[PDB]
Amino acid sequence: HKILHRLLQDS
Amino acid sequence: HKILHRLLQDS
Amino acid sequence: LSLTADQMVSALLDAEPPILYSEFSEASMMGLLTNLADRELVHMINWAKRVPGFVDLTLHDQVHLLECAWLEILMIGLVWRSMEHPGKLLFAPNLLLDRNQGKMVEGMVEIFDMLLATSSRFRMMNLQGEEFVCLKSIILLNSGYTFKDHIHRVLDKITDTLIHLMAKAGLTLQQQHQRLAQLLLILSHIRHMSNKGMEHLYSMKCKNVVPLSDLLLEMLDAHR
Amino acid sequence: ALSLTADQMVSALLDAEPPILYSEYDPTRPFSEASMMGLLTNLADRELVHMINWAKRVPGFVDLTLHDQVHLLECAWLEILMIGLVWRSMEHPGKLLFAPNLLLDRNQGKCVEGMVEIFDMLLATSSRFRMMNLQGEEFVCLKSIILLNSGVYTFKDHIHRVLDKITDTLIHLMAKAGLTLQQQHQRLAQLLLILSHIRHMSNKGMEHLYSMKCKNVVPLSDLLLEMLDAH
Ligand SMILES: C[C@]12CC[C@@H]3c4ccc(O)cc4CC[C@H]3[C@@H]1CC[C@@H]2O
Ligand SMILES: C[C@]12CC[C@@H]3c4ccc(O)cc4CC[C@H]3[C@@H]1CC[C@@H]2O
Ligand SMILES: [Cl-]
Repeated sequence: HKILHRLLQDS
Repeated sequence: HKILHRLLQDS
Repeated sequence: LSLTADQMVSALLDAEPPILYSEFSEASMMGLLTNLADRELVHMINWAKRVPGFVDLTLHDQVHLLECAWLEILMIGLVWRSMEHPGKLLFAPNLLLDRNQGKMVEGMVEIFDMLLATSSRFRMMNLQGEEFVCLKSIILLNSGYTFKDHIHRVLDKITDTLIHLMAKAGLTLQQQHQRLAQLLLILSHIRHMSNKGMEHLYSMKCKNVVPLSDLLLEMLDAHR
Repeated sequence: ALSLTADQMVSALLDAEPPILYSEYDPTRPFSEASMMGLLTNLADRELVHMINWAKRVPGFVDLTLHDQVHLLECAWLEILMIGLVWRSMEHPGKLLFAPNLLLDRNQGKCVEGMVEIFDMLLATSSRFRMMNLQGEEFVCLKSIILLNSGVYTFKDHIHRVLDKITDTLIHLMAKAGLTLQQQHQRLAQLLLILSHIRHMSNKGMEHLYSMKCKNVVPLSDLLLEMLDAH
């Protein structure tokens, strides 16, 4: 999945 | 003139 | 301007263009659609002259607004015509197209989806004809920050007329403001579809397979 | 959530604002098409990272599925950068303040093929905000509307209620600025009509960036590459 999908998950 | 330009007047 | 909200509505209702008829391959369908679009542009030019305020603009500004808005206006018209036909676009009464015929042309089915999505949205909101003609006038006057106090004051008037309509339909103040926002947010999606449509239409001309008429070529040169 | 007052809604949005970032602009040398496109996209890329955090703080956004979050950001990201830019350029007549150390007039925009048109549109939107005297509270509402609205009719009722709440919040701000009831709906319409012009600029800016990429003018980050692709 997309780079963004992952980035959206960190804090 | 642009075509449009004259359709706009046209009596 | 001087007229009442209701006189504003009768004027727009009466200036409405008629619905036109049509007469597949990627060529035969682009033929039909651009033929229809061409014949409708002629009526739109006369409709625009009946949008109150518009005939007091220089012939330069009139040219410009029409060039900016023409596909947006065709699109909202089409969406409106298609409201009571879920899943279909009523380009003409004898040209009712489902989503899958959209696949008949490369690049199209995504524009088709955006149009069905909009139609559905109107259906949902249960958009009235009176609201429709206001939205359509707003598109004309608004879509050409491109190059006018007078224009912005006609725009206020149409906002007033819209609110007026919602007030008469018995909506609370809060609901009026919320419905007004909803309707105007849809115009930015219509602007978006028009942008996409201008590209696709351009990429058809360039291939030079379908033949576009002169009025139609001029519009598509104005977007450079 | 759906139960915030207008006052708390404004408070959250102001709270969530991203920082103004600096560019790596090097004033030792004149601009070229590549170096200027380089500065702008390096800036956009870093801004996008803060945008992702800001979005997660917009009421109702983190309630969406990850896929819908991705979709909304993919639809809205350039609109959001653009209105951010127009906001900070407001008290800078005829100039675009991309960063506090990157203040550009339209003549400098000339050094990138096809940039100056988009410059001209950005400058016109900025003047328009200045003439309306757009307030900060109104600006952060608009920016939230863009995020929630721009991808919504493109694949929902949840999003529509939050959008309605921002509308109420907008009306509330105007009411307490003392605008009459007519002025409230007129101003609400004017602000939202500008969003249509911001969508248009976004569409123009996206094609321009695509062409810069197709011509190998600058290297694009992987995030920026994937944003472009979504389009
Ligand atoms: C311009 C296109 C052909 C003409 C189409 C049309 C044709 C007639 C009409 O009444 C409305 C529309 C809107 C969508 C338009 C299409 C979008 C892409 C296609 O190129
Ligand atoms: C996307 C472009 C580069 C990045 C630009 C940018 C870069 C950073 C920023 O904060 C805002 C903007 C808005 C305009 C954008 C430009 C419009 C066309 C150009 O390709
Ligand atoms: Cl940084």
